[PDB]
Amino acid sequence: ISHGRVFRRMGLGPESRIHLLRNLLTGLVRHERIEAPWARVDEMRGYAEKLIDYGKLGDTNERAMRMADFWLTEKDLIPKLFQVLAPRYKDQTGGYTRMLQIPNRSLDRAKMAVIEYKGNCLPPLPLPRRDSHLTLLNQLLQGLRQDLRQSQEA
Amino acid sequence: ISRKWEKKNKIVYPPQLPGEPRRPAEIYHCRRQIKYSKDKMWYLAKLIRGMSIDQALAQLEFNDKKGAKIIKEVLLEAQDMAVRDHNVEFRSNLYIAESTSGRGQCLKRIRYHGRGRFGIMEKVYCHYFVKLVEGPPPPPEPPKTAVAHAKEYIQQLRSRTIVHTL
Amino acid sequence: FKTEKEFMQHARKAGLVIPPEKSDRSIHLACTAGIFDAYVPPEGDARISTERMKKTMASQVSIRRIKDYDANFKIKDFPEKAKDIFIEAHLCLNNSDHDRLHTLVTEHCFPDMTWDIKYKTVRWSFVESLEPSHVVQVRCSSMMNQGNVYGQITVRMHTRQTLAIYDRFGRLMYGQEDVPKDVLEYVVFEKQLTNPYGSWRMHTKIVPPWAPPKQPILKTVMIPGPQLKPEEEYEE
Amino acid sequence: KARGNEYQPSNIKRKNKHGWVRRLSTPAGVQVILRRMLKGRKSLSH
Amino acid sequence: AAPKNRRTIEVNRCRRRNPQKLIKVKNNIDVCPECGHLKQKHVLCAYCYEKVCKETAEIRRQIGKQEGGPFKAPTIETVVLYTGETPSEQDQGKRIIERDRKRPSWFTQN
RNA sequence: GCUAAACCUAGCCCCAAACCCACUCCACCUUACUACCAGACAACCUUAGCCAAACCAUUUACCCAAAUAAAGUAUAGGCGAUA
RNA sequence: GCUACCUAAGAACAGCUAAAAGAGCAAGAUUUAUAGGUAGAGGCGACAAACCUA
RNA sequence: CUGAACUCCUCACACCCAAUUGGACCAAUCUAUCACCCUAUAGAAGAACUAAUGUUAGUAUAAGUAACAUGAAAACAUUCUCCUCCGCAUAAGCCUGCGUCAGAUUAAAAUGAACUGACAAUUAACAGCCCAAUAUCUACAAUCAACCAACAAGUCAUUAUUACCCUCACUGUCAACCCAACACAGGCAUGCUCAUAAGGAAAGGUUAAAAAAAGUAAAAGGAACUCGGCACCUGUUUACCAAAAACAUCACCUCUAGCAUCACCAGUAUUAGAGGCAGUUCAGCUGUCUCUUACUUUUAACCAGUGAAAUUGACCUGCCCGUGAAGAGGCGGGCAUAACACAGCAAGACGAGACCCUAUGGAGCUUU
Ligand SMILES: [K+]
Ligand SMILES: [K+]
Ligand SMILES: [K+]
Ligand SMILES: [K+]
Ligand SMILES: [Mg+2]
Ligand SMILES: [Mg+2]
Ligand SMILES: [Mg+2]
Ligand SMILES: [Mg+2]
Ligand SMILES: [Mg+2]
Ligand SMILES: [Mg+2]
Ligand SMILES: [Mg+2]
Ligand SMILES: [Mg+2]
Ligand SMILES: [Mg+2]
Ligand SMILES: [Mg+2]
Ligand SMILES: [Mg+2]
Ligand SMILES: [Mg+2]
Ligand SMILES: [Mg+2]
Ligand SMILES: [Mg+2]
Ligand SMILES: [Mg+2]
Ligand SMILES: [Mg+2]
Ligand SMILES: [Zn+2]
Repeated sequence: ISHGRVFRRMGLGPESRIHLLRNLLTGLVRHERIEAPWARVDEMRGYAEKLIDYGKLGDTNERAMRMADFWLTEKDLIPKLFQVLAPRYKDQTGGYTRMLQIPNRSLDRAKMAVIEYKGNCLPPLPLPRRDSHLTLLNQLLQGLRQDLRQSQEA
Repeated sequence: ISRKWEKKNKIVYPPQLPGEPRRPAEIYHCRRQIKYSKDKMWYLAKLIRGMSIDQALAQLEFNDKKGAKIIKEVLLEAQDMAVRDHNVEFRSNLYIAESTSGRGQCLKRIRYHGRGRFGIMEKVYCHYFVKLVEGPPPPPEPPKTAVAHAKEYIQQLRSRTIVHTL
Repeated sequence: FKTEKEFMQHARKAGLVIPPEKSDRSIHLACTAGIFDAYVPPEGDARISTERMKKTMASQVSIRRIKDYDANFKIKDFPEKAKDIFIEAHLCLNNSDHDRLHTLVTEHCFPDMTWDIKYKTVRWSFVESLEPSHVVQVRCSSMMNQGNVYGQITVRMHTRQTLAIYDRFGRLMYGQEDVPKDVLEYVVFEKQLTNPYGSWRMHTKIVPPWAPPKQPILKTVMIPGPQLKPEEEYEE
Repeated sequence: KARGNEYQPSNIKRKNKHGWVRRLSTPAGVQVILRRMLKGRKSLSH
Repeated sequence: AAPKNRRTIEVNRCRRRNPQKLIKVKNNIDVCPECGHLKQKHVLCAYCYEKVCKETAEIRRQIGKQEGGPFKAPTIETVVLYTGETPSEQDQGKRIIERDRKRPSWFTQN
């Protein structure tokens, strides 16, 4: 029974799980786009979002610096977090990362995901795009919406 | 060993008379000594039976099994061969007439057991056979209807004879 | 790798030192690779139906060499002889009479004639000869290895032929079974003058650029565009 | 606790115990060589 | 427990060929609009993704040369500039990565 | 349709007839196949048990110069087996 | 070349009470490398009738 | 009236008893002579296989099951996380066994490669490999060797005369390595490092069922309920907290022996050898238990790769009662019943799994 068990069991145990996520998070901050097994990227995505929130507290904040020190193994990333990533998202209240499933990797056919920090310099990922408004179904719904405006106005 | 499948493409038919309906082209292709078990390969060969060449390629492309890539290459080779050497017009106008796996020539290796017993492990190989036929996929036979069932049952009653008498 | 250089480059990269072989025996060739002096068919020849003297003189020099090996040779008889060889060779295609075909055509011609039709059915017939065939050119090679001297005679043939090629399944893929069509062909004939058993055999055909495009094929064809890797971008 | 490791290789022991000179040292050992010669053994002794 | 009897081929076919054992046909396959290759509806196109990764790898190799060592992550934003392009006013005061290539059509300067 | 199947030689057996073998160079009884130092060690001596006696306790066989016959006879033997 | 015993010539052993040196906790009737010896009617055995390359 | 292989009827008629015997026939093979799309008459013989706890080969079943494997990201440069149980060297063993190039071969892995082909390599100072004769010499341990001590009494040495003028050969030198076991199960001498400057990776991916293994935490109680919790000297042995017994052995006792050039012993009755030697309770703590619960890891299940074995007469493999039946999936009566995966379970089938007497057989050992 695993009712309400939010966290996955990974690696060699609890401590190993955090270190596995920390290594993935450290790679994401440096590269801004990494690809790994889907479950691990999904497990790490929450920490990636929360790390940006600590970066918004500022480097002067002692608790935030302690968080960045632990979660960022490579210390040169800590300045990047507070001075690059955090200011980038100053306006946004969330949704810092986007996660997309990519084809299963050849060796073990593991389900794979790509996760990136929105706004990176890297070439854009081929995001899924909703159908054009000009399509037949959308045009029929656009006409319906316009009529409901006239009826509402009356 | 036997290699009859390769020779089937060498059959030459007499020129058809104008009245005769155009005979659909048939392409036979296979890959020998694949490093895979025929048992595992059978499911992949079964899956694409009766599919169009494009539908079979699509299903195999997103199949995780190792055999799927091998069969997909054989299918692409057969499709290219059909148009180039067998005078098939449209490459898409092909369907999987026959798709089967066959036991290859296997290698026996000395293996070991946890208590020191001596064992023979076989390194399994298999063959994949495909036959492509020109034209659209034959429609799947529909389900037997209630009307068909009733007709069959009444036919059985009508075929009854007085048994063991003059 | 198919090329020999790549094979020997792979062999030196594999340490497979292949020593060469010297023997008294060598491959015995009954024909040559190509035409000794290509005969450019004058443009407009089909339309009709000092340089000429110089070219004719070369044929007169060559015809003497042919007479030396075989004295009882008449260039006047060859057009009729060549016509018969041409018709017999093509008739062998109808019934895949390869052993007979080998006597009528050289080892250079044989692959071209029969390779493509290995699994096809060919129906060919010589309906008529529109104008008499005449020997346009006569050439003769210089002394080659093994003392082999070859003589090549080019004959211009304007004839009416019928060709229908069926595929491996009996379905018509080219031509019409009975409709006669007009064909102008320049056919080079070769003979090993040194060989005591050499005979005049069809060697090759000459295709001038002005030649009209051949009959269109029945089926449609798709010429695929560049198959590009993900990084490579298509460029018009 | 170890099993099947009776062999503790020693070249000095192997030559002294089963060597050519040892076999010739006694008449029984010489007959050992003679039997192997008769059988056509590739190795008459260590 | 050892098997009591050999299982017949008849029985084994029923087990091995049961629908539960057969590969299911996939209905979520589609054609990618950009490249025309096949993809699943919920998965990124393999052909298009590899194209992005190839260019991303070249850019990362260029970033490595500029950094010229480990633990040298910059404290400013990065901008990629292709041949024939000049730094924008917005893209000023940022690390500039120069690619000896024309900007890909899919990669749009912002 | 696969896996496979199929094959005719390599040689071998039993006789006959004839009495066989073996030092290119170099190395080889020491830890053999190891160029080159006072040796000393020297071989010879009933085959046994046992096939069987339904056990076993004396007891039976494996060679000595011509096929055949004398003859399974004379003879030996818990006078039994058997020889 | 296992093992038992033996021969030759070797080797190893922290701290702690520490008089006494002792399987005290953790220097001995200890452990251990090398070569050699004892052979089945036998050998060897702080003797289990054990072991002597199953 | 029904109801046999009895009897009749039409036809046929030598055609249902083990061993055994008698008389015919006969597959294939070889030989003589025929024959000549596969035969005949004879002669001969390695002459016929559903009955094997038989041999060899092929392929099944179990089973695509059990089981096996690669720390993370990335620019593949590098960095990060964790482990260290080691590591380096010598000896011994081993003998080219992850160097280059190539490969169609190989590991889960179509870079790697320890497999294949070719090419290359370990260089002596270290180490091994030693020495003229004849006589003669060699009482005093080691232990920081000094002081104080001992007992089991000890690895360390010459001279005389004669002889001798010559020189640096030969061999070992590589490796991810040996003996094993086939989940390191394990074994392995010495020096140095004493926690590493050297050497390494527990997780193929996922899910987070049971059962199982290990670990951690646990209300109240604190061994309750359970075969049994936890806290005449010396030496080996099975067992281990151990107890016990056995053997050994100091001491003790009797027994035999008056002597030397292979043991006893280079000893001599104060010697030598052979024998015998007759702690509970209590208090305290604990998932042992009342009475189990939670979590982590492994296993597990699913995906992908690779891929065993025991077993198997055949199988279209139900329940109840009856039948010797508590000997029935298969027989009698009755009942039940469309087909077919996967995960569990362990009632049955089915399997993994001492004692008896008998045979005109042995072997130790004990003697009446
Ligand atoms: K080795
Ligand atoms: K709990
Ligand atoms: K019953
Ligand atoms: K059971
Ligand atoms: Mg009767
Ligand atoms: Mg027989
Ligand atoms: Mg099973
Ligand atoms: Mg498993
Ligand atoms: Mg593991
Ligand atoms: Mg030296
Ligand atoms: Mg070395
Ligand atoms: Mg290290
Ligand atoms: Mg691992
Ligand atoms: Mg896991
Ligand atoms: Mg796993
Ligand atoms: Mg408690
Ligand atoms: Mg009690
Ligand atoms: Mg108590
Ligand atoms: Mg319990
Ligand atoms: Mg699997
Ligand atoms: Zn695409």
